[PDB]
Amino acid sequence: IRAVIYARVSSSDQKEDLERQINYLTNYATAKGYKVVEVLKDIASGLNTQRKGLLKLFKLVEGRSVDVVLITYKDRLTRFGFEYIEELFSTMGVKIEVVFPKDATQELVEDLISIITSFAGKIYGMRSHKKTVLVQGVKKLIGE
Amino acid sequence: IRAVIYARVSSSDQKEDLERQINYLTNYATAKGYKVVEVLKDIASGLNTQRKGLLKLFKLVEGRSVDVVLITYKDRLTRFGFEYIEELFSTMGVKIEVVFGEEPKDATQELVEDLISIITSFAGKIYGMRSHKKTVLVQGVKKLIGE
Repeated sequence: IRAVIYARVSSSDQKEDLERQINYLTNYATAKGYKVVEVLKDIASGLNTQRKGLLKLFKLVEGRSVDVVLITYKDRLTRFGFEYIEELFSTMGVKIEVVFPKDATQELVEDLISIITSFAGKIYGMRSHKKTVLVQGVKKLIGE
Repeated sequence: IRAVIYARVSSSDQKEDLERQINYLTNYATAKGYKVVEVLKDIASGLNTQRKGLLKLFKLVEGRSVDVVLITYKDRLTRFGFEYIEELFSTMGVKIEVVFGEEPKDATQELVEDLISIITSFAGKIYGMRSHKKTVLVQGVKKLIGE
């Protein structure tokens, strides 16, 4: 069962934790009996739909080369719209195997802000005073 | 040539604005000369990936019946992950035609409603789906929005 490993970390500092993720899935697959075709990684947010590695994964899947995609948690593949990726892959007959995070809270808070900042711009103005009010307030509120 | 109309409104009260949507696109199409194969609608949030209409649209496109999808704004198809839907459709050789751009004007009420749900879900993920600190952040953000 030809497999493609997708691993992702948000920050550059977390570079060591990404290699551990690849390694978990690499040994996971070779114990399961999967031949690891390729290993695709990214040091970016789950929110970015234009990740270089993710778009290489899309092309790999579409090329009907691989049979299964391995990720540690759903969170790794994408923050939002997993179901759409699941649908794109399934039409190519590719299954997503989710091996399991209670760990990441800093990733959830950081992703929350970036959403609030973009939406605040859409609601009040990308260079408005009220946008700054909400984002400075929310940042202070999480501190508590 | 063969076209499918996708229209969406978040609330039941906005039922009049959904029919206006369908109409803009139905005529747009007859002017484009496109034959409108089907019209799919939904009274739900862009955040819901499991909309009955969206999933009927997915099956229609996958069946290679339709050639183009018409929407007024990207926003209508989905709040997040438009690029994934765009990719799913393109592999079936279906194009998404977005009639409008940076035109949203009333959209501020849908953006704030979606923003509250996002903060509520994330608060659960950060503090606990039934936690005290989750209630603290969501009650605070709601109060901060008023101002």
